[PDB]
Amino acid sequence: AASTQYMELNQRDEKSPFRNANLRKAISYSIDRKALVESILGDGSIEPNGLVPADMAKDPSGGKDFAKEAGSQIEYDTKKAKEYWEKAKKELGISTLTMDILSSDADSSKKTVEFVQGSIQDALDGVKVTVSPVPFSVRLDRSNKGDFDAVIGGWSADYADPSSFLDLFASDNSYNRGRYNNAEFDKFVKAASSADATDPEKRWDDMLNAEKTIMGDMGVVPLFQKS
Ligand code: NA
Repeated sequence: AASTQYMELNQRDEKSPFRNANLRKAISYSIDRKALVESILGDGSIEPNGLVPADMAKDPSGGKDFAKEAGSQIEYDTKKAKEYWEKAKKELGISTLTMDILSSDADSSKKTVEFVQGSIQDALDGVKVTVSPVPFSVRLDRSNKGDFDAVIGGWSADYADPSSFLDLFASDNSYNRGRYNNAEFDKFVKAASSADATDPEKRWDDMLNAEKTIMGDMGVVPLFQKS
């Protein structure tokens, strides 16, 4: 029953600013997840280790948690947010960014999106962020068709397997709304999900590598876990 709430970034277009890993990292660095969960939400949500929830899956040989083994590459640091945005500006050849965050119009979702919008906008000089809270069928439709810059959503695990989360971000998965496309991520996540993944220790290592890959280039921006 563990869930991760995350923000997908639209990477569909070759020239999308969100295809720049330093921008995706600058966005993640600008959000104080501790404040979000403790002051804004206060509803049992916790800081996200990464994409796959903590305290959900155990190593197939010993008793080790997937999230602990993977480690965390999620940090809050606005000095780093600024530095990474400077790098992104140079790489992308841009001076400015205006981005919309599509979200649920649910009460907690509105408070989350407001906090995320303020955090990014405030930290990054030259970035303006708007928000579009909408009902479920609209969010779903726009997410599929790529009518968004960022979109907040999440995933809940029917069974406690890390691939339930990781499979979503394969380049060819329909749940990959931002069309994240990392060849190594695909390599790892498919190697795990294959019918020819009959060695559980290799499968575990493939899934760990998938988590570390998507967190390493911040292909999606996890916001919190609610387990
Ligand atoms: Na700004």
